[PDB]
Amino acid sequence: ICQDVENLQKFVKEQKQVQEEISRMSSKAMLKVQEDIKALKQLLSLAANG
Amino acid sequence: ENGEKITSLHREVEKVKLDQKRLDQELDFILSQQKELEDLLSPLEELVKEQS
Repeated sequence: ICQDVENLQKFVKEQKQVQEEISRMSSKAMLKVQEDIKALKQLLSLAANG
Repeated sequence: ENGEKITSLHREVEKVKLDQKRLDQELDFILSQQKELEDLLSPLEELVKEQS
């Protein structure tokens, strides 16, 4: 049994690591995009009006 | 949501390039009307120093 808790907390925690891992990983790259396509669309309107 | 815009961006972009091409080669040709209609206003410099 107390082999036991040595492992389970270990597999659980191993998992929290991945949770951290995702947490480390987070977006600005994404936020960037809408701004750009919103911007490119506008230049296209230029060229078109030109 | 952004991808879609991207789409009608692609769209309407290559129809802008259908545009310009066209207007491009147009300008050649309005341009060529200007090299011909010119050589030959004269060679209309014969026909008019002859009359002279």
